[PDB]
Amino acid sequence: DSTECSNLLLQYGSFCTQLNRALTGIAVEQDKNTQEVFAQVKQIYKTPPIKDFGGFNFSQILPDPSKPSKRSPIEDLLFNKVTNGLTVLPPLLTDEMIAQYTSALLAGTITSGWTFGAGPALQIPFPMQMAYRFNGIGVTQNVLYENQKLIANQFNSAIGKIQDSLSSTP
Amino acid sequence: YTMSLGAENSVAYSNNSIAIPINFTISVTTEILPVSMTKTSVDCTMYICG
Amino acid sequence: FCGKGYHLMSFPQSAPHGVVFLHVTYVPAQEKNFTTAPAICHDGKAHFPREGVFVSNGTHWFVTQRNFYEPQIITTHNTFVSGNCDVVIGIVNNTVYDPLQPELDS
Ligand SMILES: *[C@@H]1O[C@H](CO)[C@@H](O[C@@H]2O[C@H](CO)[C@@H](O)[C@H](O)[C@H]2NC(C)=O)[C@H](O)[C@H]1NC(C)=O
Ligand SMILES: *[C@@H]1O[C@H](CO)[C@@H](O[C@@H]2O[C@H](CO)[C@@H](O)[C@H](O)[C@H]2NC(C)=O)[C@H](O)[C@H]1NC(C)=O
Ligand SMILES: *[C@@H]1O[C@H](CO)[C@@H](O[C@@H]2O[C@H](CO)[C@@H](O)[C@H](O)[C@H]2NC(C)=O)[C@H](O)[C@H]1NC(C)=O
Ligand SMILES: *[C@@H]1O[C@H](CO)[C@@H](O[C@@H]2O[C@H](CO)[C@@H](O)[C@H](O)[C@H]2NC(C)=O)[C@H](O)[C@H]1NC(C)=O
Ligand SMILES: *[C@@H]1O[C@H](CO)[C@@H](O[C@@H]2O[C@H](CO)[C@@H](O)[C@H](O)[C@H]2NC(C)=O)[C@H](O)[C@H]1NC(C)=O
Ligand SMILES: *[C@@H]1O[C@H](CO)[C@@H](O)[C@H](O)[C@H]1NC(C)=O
Repeated sequence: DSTECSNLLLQYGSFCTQLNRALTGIAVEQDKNTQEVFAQVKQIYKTPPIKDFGGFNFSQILPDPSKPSKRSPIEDLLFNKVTNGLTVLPPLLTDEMIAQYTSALLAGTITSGWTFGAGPALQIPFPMQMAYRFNGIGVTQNVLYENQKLIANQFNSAIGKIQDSLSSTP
Repeated sequence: YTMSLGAENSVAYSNNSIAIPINFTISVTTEILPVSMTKTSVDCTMYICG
Repeated sequence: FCGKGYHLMSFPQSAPHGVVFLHVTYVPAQEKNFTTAPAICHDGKAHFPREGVFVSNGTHWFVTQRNFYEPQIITTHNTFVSGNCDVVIGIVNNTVYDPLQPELDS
């Protein structure tokens, strides 16, 4: 708050304007980065109330209604595991809205596959979508359909192992 | 106001229904990417000392 | 990477200190609901689509390409056979036409 110091600082010119402008550019750049990563859909997709996905369980990645933050158990675990002229500006997107964006992306990729990323969201059953993905990597649809229960069990086990691994590794 | 993330769109998911497009739109979009800057040279001796 | 939608082609345009890409993409439109099945049960055998998907408009079953509605008769060239009908969940009963059948029939 020294007037004399500011008067002497004005002898050095527009250094302070440059530093403020650079920090402002960084601060808007962080919001732009968050928009670029998470705000890639202009439609907020929602999952159906009945979670009938042909044996596939997405409870660990879908938002939990019981939590006030509306986060997934994995996202809740991730948030729990991360702990003189200076001001900290809040981010433009709050944590609940970022979680809502991830929820919309999850609902789009579960209910519509990749159709929502290229245009309107076209509904498709999740086993059929998985069969399409199997064809993408060069495996025939029959392999997915015949071993659908095994694939769903392996997927659920892997998702549970992911949650356990995140909870168990510092 | 509190910013709206987007319009709500509940996809009608069921275990035996698919949505098939009957038409298409040929969409042309623009993407602007900077490539170069203005090439500036500063004479250090002349800038500092003239 | 090259526009919103399924990328078809792109055109470069010069700009002051920059480039403008005109991305020509294919966007699906005017979608319609259809009843779908993973496989077709015929003669105790399971038929799966080679490149498309089985769709039903209510009474008849067809196979169509995934990105455009073009219903075609379920034959033996557009599908492949793997196993019986007892394993696939949600297989439906429908006839499968044979192109060779009128030839030996006549
Ligand atoms: C999907 O997975 C969740 C958890 O991964 C299952 O919830 C469990 O259900 C059993 C019995 O219903 C309980 O004993 C567990 O405590 C539950 N776990 C959790 C973390 O809540 C759920 O049943 C699975 N299936 C469906 C259809 O949601
Ligand atoms: C496919 O069918 C579903 C339900 O049979 C349609 O979903 C409904 O669409 C109307 C029109 O906007 C909504 O008012 C309803 O709330 C929707 N219901 C559900 C359960 O989502 C869907 O629009 C149909 N698809 C097409 C392309 O017509
Ligand atoms: C697919 O969409 C195109 C437009 O995107 C439709 O073409 C229009 O058809 C109407 C009547 O058939 C004409 O009045 C318009 O002038 C046409 N527009 C253009 C740009 O050609 C076309 O008919 C649609 N096809 C189907 C099968 O729905
Ligand atoms: C589903 O599609 C098939 C084929 O396009 C329809 O069958 C035809 O329906 C027309 C309309 O009356 C008849 O003139 C033809 O003779 C039918 N073809 C055959 C081979 O029977 C069928 O009607 C459609 N179903 C629905 C519910 O729209
Ligand atoms: C599809 O066709 C098969 C055989 O034509 C049906 O299987 C029969 O189902 C009845 C009733 O459950 C049994 O009594 C027969 O023994 C079955 N036969 C065989 C060879 O499995 C099947 O039910 C049909 N599915 C539908 C949806 O109509
Ligand atoms: C789809 O769900 C209905 C109940 O809503 C059930 O009767 C039917 O068998 C299911 N089909 C498949 C393929 O899971």
